[PDB]
Amino acid sequence: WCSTCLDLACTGSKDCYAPCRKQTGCPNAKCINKSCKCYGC
Repeated sequence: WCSTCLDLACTGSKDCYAPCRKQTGCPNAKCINKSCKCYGC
């Protein structure tokens, strides 16, 4: 899990890549719904 994750509402998909990696294991995400949603992992 990423600790540096509060609300990255389109702070940058490439920015959320790291959090998403640290969250799911897969650094593939996009900011939608006002959140960086991961494509699953």
